[PDB]
Amino acid sequence: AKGIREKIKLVSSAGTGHFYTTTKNKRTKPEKLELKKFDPVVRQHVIYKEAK
Amino acid sequence: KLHDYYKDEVVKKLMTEFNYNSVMQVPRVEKITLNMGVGEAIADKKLLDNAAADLAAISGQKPLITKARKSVAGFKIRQGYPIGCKVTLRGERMWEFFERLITIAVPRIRDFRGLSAKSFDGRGNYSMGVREQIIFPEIDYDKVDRVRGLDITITTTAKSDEEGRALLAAFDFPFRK
Amino acid sequence: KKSARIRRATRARRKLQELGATRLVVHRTPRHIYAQVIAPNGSEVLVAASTVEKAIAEQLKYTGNKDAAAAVGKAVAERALEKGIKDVSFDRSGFQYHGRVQALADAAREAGL
Amino acid sequence: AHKKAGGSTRNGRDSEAKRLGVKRFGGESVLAGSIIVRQRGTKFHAGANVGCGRDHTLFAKADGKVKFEVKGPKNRKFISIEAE
RNA sequence: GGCGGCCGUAGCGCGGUGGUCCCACCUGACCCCAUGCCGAACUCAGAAGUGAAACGCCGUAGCGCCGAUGGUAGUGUGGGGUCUCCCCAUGCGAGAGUAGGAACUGCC
RNA sequence: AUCAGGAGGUUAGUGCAAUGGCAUAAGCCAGCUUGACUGCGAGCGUGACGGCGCGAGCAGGUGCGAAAGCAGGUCAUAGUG
Repeated sequence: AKGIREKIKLVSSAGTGHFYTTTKNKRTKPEKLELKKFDPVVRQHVIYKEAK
Repeated sequence: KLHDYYKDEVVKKLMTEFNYNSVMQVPRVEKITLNMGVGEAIADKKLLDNAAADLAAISGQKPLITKARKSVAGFKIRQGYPIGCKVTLRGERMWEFFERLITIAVPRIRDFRGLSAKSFDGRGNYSMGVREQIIFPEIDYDKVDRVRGLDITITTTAKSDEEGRALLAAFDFPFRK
Repeated sequence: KKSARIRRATRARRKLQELGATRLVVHRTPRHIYAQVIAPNGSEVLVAASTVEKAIAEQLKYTGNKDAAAAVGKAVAERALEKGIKDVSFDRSGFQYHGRVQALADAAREAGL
Repeated sequence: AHKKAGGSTRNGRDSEAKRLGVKRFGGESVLAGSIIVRQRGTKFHAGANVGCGRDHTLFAKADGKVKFEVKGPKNRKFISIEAE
């Protein structure tokens, strides 16, 4: 579970969208660099950022 | 110039009196590998500078530094060490450096012999043997520190000792018996 | 099934055979450029024209350039429309982009294919 | 790490395959029959496997691959009812 | 060599013979265009030199694969005996052995 | 150790047990890039029974591609309540 491991669960953040998105991230760099473009149930092509 | 007649003229003549076969196989194109004299040992961090800074005047382009395949064996070898530094390419360049190399500057050294020993025995890759002090028509007489002496190789796909070296003595002299 | 010799050279195309149409092969020689409208089941050539035949009209310059590749495309296609074929796929086995094959295709469309 | 004990194949349970789509009746372009996964090519009735031969028939439908290298994985050429 | 037809016995090895029509090898890289390091690839140009890789023909069947003439074991299916086991009726028939095939066809 | 030549369908390799598949490759090297998208249906598991999975469409729209097309995670079958 939670602690000191590779995989880490964090939700995205389209911004105005209703969030929702599951994407883990191991410790091997890069660190601060979520992902990129995603299409949450809302307006087309909205910002991303799985980081939180 | 004096490089075309070879391979259209003096390739059939040397394949008629002592051959009796087809027109090819003797001798093609394909790049010619030009190696470097082991840089290791000599000195420390440098010399790699007075290298690629002399092997960039006789020909074009610069040498590329490449390491080996990361795989330790039964020898003192660490992961991530620059060994080799080889770069060989062609097209139509390796033709002129077989003219201005063996015509002038030689004879014109300071104590050249003339008689060479049987280099190769059962292959093609001849061999050589040169000294550190050389006089070239493409090198300055007073401004170059530390003389460099590099060998000279030639790759061939021959089958017999003879039927060979009968094309070397067709331009690159001398060679007494 | 195993990959046939033709499949190993990927010169052929099975995806264009699932439709049931014709092809537009573009052969190129360092001297001349050829084009054909072959139909499945062997080498059935309906119409074809060579750059050397372009001289019959009034070609003066060399026949191994791009402008000559476009001239042949218009000829092969013009004869094709006279045959009764409308659609056709481009089949250039082994070649680069923007080359003479693209000029041949662009010429084929200019005629009506 | 490796694998040892000079042995052959590896076993488990019972096969999970069927005989869906005898074919002589209607059939939407989909996997006709089931055995092993991942395979394409056949777009109609193309039952052809080494042996006394094979078949299928009647049903006008664009595409319709097989299961894989099994009951005629080979891809024959078209076939519909008789007059769709 | 060009131009058709049929359109998987043409896998893979091996021998003889011929063409300066055709075709690659070959030769040359000025330029279009292109190689992470190399016009080798890629693309362009000319024809000095061969047929050596091709190709046209034609001779061996090794080995693979596809057909054919000869035959016993093996094997269904249903009654008989017999300690087990074997037998009969009826539908077929291993491997070994003898041969077949190394393209076909029209026109310039 | 590496480099040059020859033989070599492939016994290598392909994350993981085993079989199966593959070489001008689904393997290696390099570069580039990143479809693990949203919505909703039809079908598949003798003989009815859920979650889950998979094969195959449609509607709109992300990524890559010239395009067909390919994704509903890792070639398929264990890694779950």
